[PDB]
Amino acid sequence: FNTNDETKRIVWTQTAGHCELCGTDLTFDYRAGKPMKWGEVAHILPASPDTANLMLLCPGCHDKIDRDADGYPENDLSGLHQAYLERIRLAATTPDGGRAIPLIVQSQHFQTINDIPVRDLLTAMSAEGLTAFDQGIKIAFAAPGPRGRDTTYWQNVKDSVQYELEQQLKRRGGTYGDSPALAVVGLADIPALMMLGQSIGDRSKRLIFSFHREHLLRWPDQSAEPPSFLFTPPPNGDGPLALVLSISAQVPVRDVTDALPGARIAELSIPEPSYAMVQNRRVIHAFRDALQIRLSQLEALTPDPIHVFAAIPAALAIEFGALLTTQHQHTYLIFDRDKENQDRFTQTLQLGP
Amino acid sequence: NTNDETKRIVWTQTAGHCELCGTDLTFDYRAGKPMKWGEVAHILPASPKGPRGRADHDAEAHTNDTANLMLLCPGCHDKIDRDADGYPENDLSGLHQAYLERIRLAATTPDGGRAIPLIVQSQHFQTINDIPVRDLLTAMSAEGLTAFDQGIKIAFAAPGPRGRDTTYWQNVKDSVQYELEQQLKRRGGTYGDSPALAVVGLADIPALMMLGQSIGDRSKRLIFSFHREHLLRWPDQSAEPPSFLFTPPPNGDGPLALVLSISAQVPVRDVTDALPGARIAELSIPEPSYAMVQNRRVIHAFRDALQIRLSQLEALTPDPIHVFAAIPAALAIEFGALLTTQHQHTYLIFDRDKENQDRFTQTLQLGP
Amino acid sequence: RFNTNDETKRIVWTQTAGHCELCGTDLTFDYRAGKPMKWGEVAHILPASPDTANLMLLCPGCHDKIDRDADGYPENDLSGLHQAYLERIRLAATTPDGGRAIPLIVQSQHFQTINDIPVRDLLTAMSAEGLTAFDQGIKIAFAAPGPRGRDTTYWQNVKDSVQYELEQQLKRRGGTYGDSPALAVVGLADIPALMMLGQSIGDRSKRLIFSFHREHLLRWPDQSAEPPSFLFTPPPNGDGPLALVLSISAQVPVRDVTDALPGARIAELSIPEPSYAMVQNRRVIHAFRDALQIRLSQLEALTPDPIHVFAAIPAALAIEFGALLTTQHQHTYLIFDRDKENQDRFTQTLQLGP
Amino acid sequence: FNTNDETKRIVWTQTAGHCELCGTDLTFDYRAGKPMKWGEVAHILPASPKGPRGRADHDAEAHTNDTANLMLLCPGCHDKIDRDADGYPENDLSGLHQAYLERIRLAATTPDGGRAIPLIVQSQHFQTINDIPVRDLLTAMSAEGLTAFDQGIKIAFAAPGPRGRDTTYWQNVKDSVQYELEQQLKRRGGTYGDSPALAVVGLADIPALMMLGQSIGDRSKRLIFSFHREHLLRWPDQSAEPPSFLFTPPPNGDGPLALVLSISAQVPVRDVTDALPGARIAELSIPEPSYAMVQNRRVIHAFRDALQIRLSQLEALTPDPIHVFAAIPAALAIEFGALLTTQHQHTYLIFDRDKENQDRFTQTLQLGP
Ligand SMILES: Nc1ncnc2c1ncn2[C@@H]1O[C@@H]2COP(=O)(O)O[C@@H]3[C@H](O)[C@@H](COP(=O)(O)O[C@H]2[C@H]1O)O[C@H]3n1cnc2c(N)ncnc21
Ligand SMILES: Nc1ncnc2c1ncn2[C@@H]1O[C@@H]2COP(=O)(O)O[C@@H]3[C@H](O)[C@@H](COP(=O)(O)O[C@H]2[C@H]1O)O[C@H]3n1cnc2c(N)ncnc21
Ligand SMILES: Nc1ncnc2c1ncn2[C@@H]1O[C@@H]2COP(=O)(O)O[C@@H]3[C@H](O)[C@@H](COP(=O)(O)O[C@H]2[C@H]1O)O[C@H]3n1cnc2c(N)ncnc21
Ligand SMILES: Nc1ncnc2c1ncn2[C@@H]1O[C@@H]2COP(=O)(O)O[C@@H]3[C@H](O)[C@@H](COP(=O)(O)O[C@H]2[C@H]1O)O[C@H]3n1cnc2c(N)ncnc21
Ligand SMILES: [Mg+2]
Ligand SMILES: [Mg+2]
Ligand SMILES: [Mg+2]
Ligand SMILES: [Mg+2]
Ligand SMILES: [Zn+2]
Ligand SMILES: [Zn+2]
Ligand SMILES: [Zn+2]
Ligand SMILES: [Zn+2]
Repeated sequence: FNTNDETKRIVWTQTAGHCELCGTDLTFDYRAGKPMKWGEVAHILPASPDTANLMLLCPGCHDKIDRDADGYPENDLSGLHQAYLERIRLAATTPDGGRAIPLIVQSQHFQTINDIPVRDLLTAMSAEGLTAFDQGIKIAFAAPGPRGRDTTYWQNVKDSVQYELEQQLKRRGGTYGDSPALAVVGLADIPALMMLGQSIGDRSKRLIFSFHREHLLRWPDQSAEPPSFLFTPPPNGDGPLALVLSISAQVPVRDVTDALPGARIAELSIPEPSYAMVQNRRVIHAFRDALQIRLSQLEALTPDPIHVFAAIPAALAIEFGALLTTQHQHTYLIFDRDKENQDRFTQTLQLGP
Repeated sequence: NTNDETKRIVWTQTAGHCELCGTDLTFDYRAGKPMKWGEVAHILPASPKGPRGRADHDAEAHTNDTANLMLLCPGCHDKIDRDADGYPENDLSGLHQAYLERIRLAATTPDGGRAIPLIVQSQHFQTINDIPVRDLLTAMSAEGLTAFDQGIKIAFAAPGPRGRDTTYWQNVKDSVQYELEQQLKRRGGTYGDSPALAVVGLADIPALMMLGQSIGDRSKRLIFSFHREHLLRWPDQSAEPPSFLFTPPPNGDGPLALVLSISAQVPVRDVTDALPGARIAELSIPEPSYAMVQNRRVIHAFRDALQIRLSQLEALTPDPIHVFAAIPAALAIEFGALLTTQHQHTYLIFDRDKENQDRFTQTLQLGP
Repeated sequence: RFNTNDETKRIVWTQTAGHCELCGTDLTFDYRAGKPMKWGEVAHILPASPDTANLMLLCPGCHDKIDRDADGYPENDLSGLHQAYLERIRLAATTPDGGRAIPLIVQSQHFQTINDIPVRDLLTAMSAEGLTAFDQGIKIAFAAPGPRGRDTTYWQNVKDSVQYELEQQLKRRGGTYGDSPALAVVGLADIPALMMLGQSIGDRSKRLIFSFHREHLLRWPDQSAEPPSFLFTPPPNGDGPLALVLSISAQVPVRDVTDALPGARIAELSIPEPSYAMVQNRRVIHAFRDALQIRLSQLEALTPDPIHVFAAIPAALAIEFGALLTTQHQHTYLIFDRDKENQDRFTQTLQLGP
Repeated sequence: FNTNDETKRIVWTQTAGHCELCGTDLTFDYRAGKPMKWGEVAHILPASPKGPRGRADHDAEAHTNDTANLMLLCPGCHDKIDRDADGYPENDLSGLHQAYLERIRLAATTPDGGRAIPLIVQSQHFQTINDIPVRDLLTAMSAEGLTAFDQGIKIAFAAPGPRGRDTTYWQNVKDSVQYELEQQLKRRGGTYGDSPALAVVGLADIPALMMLGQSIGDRSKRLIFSFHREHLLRWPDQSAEPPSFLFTPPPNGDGPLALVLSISAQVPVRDVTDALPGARIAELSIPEPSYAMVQNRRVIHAFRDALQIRLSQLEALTPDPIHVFAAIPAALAIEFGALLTTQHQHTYLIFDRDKENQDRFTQTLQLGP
């Protein structure tokens, strides 16, 4: 059946220029430098024996359809037609699935030495299709009190973070009323970054970003493969179980045994420990995958706490904390270098029952 | 000056939506008139004085080069041209190419019928837990599945001040056995008399097992999976499923326990601590991992491994089977779906009790 | 005096809408008087504390009273009133996004055939009121009754079908605060079916009824019009079945009521001049509900027995009638409608309540 | 026939730099983070009689700098109104234009009445959607000079399960009010301070609104708001005088004491004695019970004053609990509850309509000291 040139344009657009029965790109001639004969390379016909009910078919598939004198089909195709348009519509609207909340969490120290502006995260976000729609959240961990970073302090940190987060996640939108994605970067001490991960978890639409010394908030290399994560099991024994992460750098054994005498060391590392190893986000996912496989191995060995000494990039420390948010909880005692005690590893954070 | 033919192509290959915000540029939904209110924007400008303009660029080349032309809404167009540094050529080119490819994939995906989208999530975690609706619909579409609406999304009430107490599990049961059945009954007709069910869950393990039991009679059940790295996308369609190793239970008269060590190794100490004298049968994989649900074949291999073992274990004793599971959420659903009718023993589901220092304690009873 | 970048002047002037943050005076008076603006003379930018989001816009009078330092920075801290001032402007400027809405047209098979309502007609009327759809409008028709007629199962399926569609109202949240969108609904069907539409949507959400008007289509005939008095005659004391007659679009002949409900004790709500055209604006619908609910409370106090409804009311009022009867409290209402295959005699077609 | 730069700068100032038709912020690009003026000054009536909304009798020369003829629009809204002149007629646009400008002025001229925590509490026990928009509460607050550091707390009760409003249901209600709400107010603690004000609107089970008010009644500077079928969160009529609150006292005797509240509607006394045999009935009513009677906050305060007096009177008349049978608007249920925090410590048993028992009154929550 015949159509005007205006209807042709509408049907061609709503189908993205593919045959609805076979999927062939009917703009091929244009791609091969030739002139586009819209009327020749495609036929339009009703889906059932309004531009919404008109299909775009290639000549081949069209000739296979039984039609009556007026060009209408004999068999109903509205099912496959509406389903086709729905698939195109879902792909065409995909950018509105990038609504996102910018979150920059820094210690008061790095907020001074190395402040991360919102513009820098928004540019990295924008490049990945994540679209902020309001002011980015920028917050700094509470300056500790007289009792130090004890339980009440860390519980307040978590309440604070989860409060600001939950208020922004109310900003539902897009095609389906989904909460926005969380785009989070962290630049603080390793225990605080772990509590940031305790706060956000890993069971929502959330994308970690990484502050890189060279490339800043842009990913150094999207193509890089993640390094292999090498595991050294602990020696048999009775001493305290110590998990050593040598990722940014090699942790000296002496520093661990000094802080934790008798420690039996289990170690996760990479071939060349380096500060620049977070080449892309897959590296962070690969780290968590390897870590969790080994944490399960270690937890099957002992019901006793695991003492963590970590030289890890900031992004990895967040994912670590986020990993340990299942219902199941094993006790993890996190150690960090006390800059006021000759950089001695001292216990700073407890996670678990 | 882009010619008329190329502008049409741009409108065609983008399906008439803005490539940066996804809004529909073929229609004004406020007042209801079909209208083309989008703009064919140049990434590299015609003249070198424009935004992203550079000296080494033959402008006569890319004036009709669709790789350099984006369909944008007027607002997104104005924004990129007023902040060239914020929207560099390379970022716009990637976004431009990623957008066009998503439309190609959808146009070339063969039709696979209709299905009701069903998301089931809990609030028993100490963090947000929220499965995006778009990501389920997108996973469905990648397999040719569509729906007449965005589907059903059930969020369990959160634990009250007493943790996961009797009230809580009563709310869970009502959510799965009443609320869900109501939501599906309201779709009856629109989808027909026996519609396919595209289900994904991230909730308490015993709740997901109950969910699988209640939907296990339904044919055309397509389980999807939330994955920490890939969200609802299958991590690797070509991945080979892991082998499932079964340790049969020792002989005796103690209580029979089925331990599933898939996401992690369940410490045997925790099982006997909760069920002294337990005769432990175990299903496990060589490298227990949260990441293991690489594709639906993995899920199907899990149920095939376990269909048989449930029959063997049930043919040993008449008493209840105590379940201790560290398993991914999709396999918790699949496990419950085996209890629907294939296996009508009584199964007592233990779970980690945060009120008891992570000890295993009994929760739901799944009987016939 | 704080030195202004000339461009920071336009940022601050814009974010405050050109009023003094202390006295509320509109500082664009000279432009209103046909003269050129002196943006640096009619107002003094001043940081709120002793980025451009921390700069207030005072007038000269208020600026002096704010004892400044040499360069301008104030003495007392006005950071709270400033941020509260900006919050109030942002609330008002973003108010158009409070109009996000779902269009819903609901018709019977018959009226969809003789008097179809296209989405375009509802959308234009919504737009005039600041209600803006963001997706295709819902347009549905009540299913045709099966062999059992319109029995309880039929009507529950009507309700399920409507409330399934309304899941868009619940879920497609958006805007500045994540609110569910408004529902904009118009119905044109038999009165029993329209009452079930009202039963489905309720009256406890942001929801705006529209009315199809013979002359004015979906546009309101007269926004100024005063709602009519809803006149009420109580029923005669007695034991007969209590009948509520609504003579709004037309006078309902009492003989048709008693013919169908022998011994009917008639209570009547009407207007002085029953008219098809009486729905002149939305306030008329609200006024009808208010008067209706006052009288239903009176009638339910008179008797525990069911109330038999014989309504001659515009379609929009029938929706609101059904929406009113969605509290936890339920009294039994038996809705009667004229059956064409029985000489247009009133016949019981719907039961609401326990 | 071009608009000059001064007029455009006024248009930008008038509107606070937002699109008058969709409310998007036109002074900033939140995606990439750069301040930028990405808005347009759109003419309602065009200079040429052939343009969109063009009229032959329009003096184009005398309106190109008429700000009543100019709207600040985002680029998309401007494109749409010029391609569908029939869908966006001048009357419609002028009306929306003036409405937009007025709300700006009101905000700019409203005095600072301080800060308050927005609190919305709604149930799901109705057979319809039940949803109080956050924007409407925030706009009610702003109209009285109240702002908030964020959009506040919104609590939605779990819906009833297959057995109706049973023991599990009322336990969930108790957890929502006494635990979930309390946890969120604490967590908010810090942004607001020690003793912040609560701007509260409720639309939930009568017994749950009463529990709510009792729970929050300690807190000073509570600002009650009301959801209204016609006016939503707007007050129907600030000038309306409160109605008379008629009270009839109970008869003497040893039977259980019942307080019937006929405000929203007349509570039939036959239903009270059906549920509570031998009831001695006291009734507080208004001359014309109506769902719409909450015309302004003074109506709410007059109900509170009247009821305070009668609770004192009734509490000196029975040793057993006072049984409440209430057909009252949601805001008055909250204020009733707030009288039970400390001023009235007798035990109150709240009855409510039971849709599983054919609309009979049934006992629900017990409220006490
Ligand atoms: N033997 C050993 N040798 C070297 N380091 C060792 C160690 N034993 C322990 N460590 C500690 O392991 C962490 C590795 O350093 P990193 O940079 O890879 O990751 C850090 C970390 O995640 C967090 C807190 O920093 P810090 O407290 O210095 O902890 C350091 C370091 O002291 O912030 C990250 N971070 C700091 N500054 C950054 C910057 N400029 N850019 C990007 N990320 C930056
Ligand atoms: N000794 C032991 N060691 C480790 N775990 C042990 C254990 N003994 C029991 N367990 C339990 O095994 C489950 C493993 O986690 P999982 O992710 O593989 O599977 C979960 C599960 O299917 C369901 C409920 O979660 P939870 O109650 O935390 O159960 C946990 C844990 O408590 O949701 C899944 N789920 C959680 N978070 C998810 C996320 N972010 N993305 C995708 N799915 C996610
Ligand atoms: N002379 C008379 N004496 C006594 N009772 C008379 C009567 N004449 C009509 N009645 C009865 O009074 C009900 C109200 O009539 P109405 O038109 O004011 O409202 C109707 C109603 O709400 C619903 C179903 O229509 P119907 O079944 O005819 O109901 C009539 C009829 O039972 O649709 C509305 N509706 C119909 N057509 C419409 C249109 N074209 N435009 C807008 N709304 C239209
Ligand atoms: N004989 C009798 N006759 C009439 N009612 C009777 C009765 N015996 C008891 N009652 C009860 O008196 C309350 C009157 O209704 P109301 O609106 O005046 O007050 C309600 C109430 O405060 C709370 C819970 O509602 P509900 O449980 O339905 O209680 C109803 C009703 O069952 O929410 C308010 N509320 C409901 N819907 C609302 C809306 N749409 N807009 C604004 N507020 C709304
Ligand atoms: Mg351009
Ligand atoms: Mg334009
Ligand atoms: Mg432009
Ligand atoms: Mg214009
Ligand atoms: Zn084909
Ligand atoms: Zn756009
Ligand atoms: Zn002033
Ligand atoms: Zn706009």
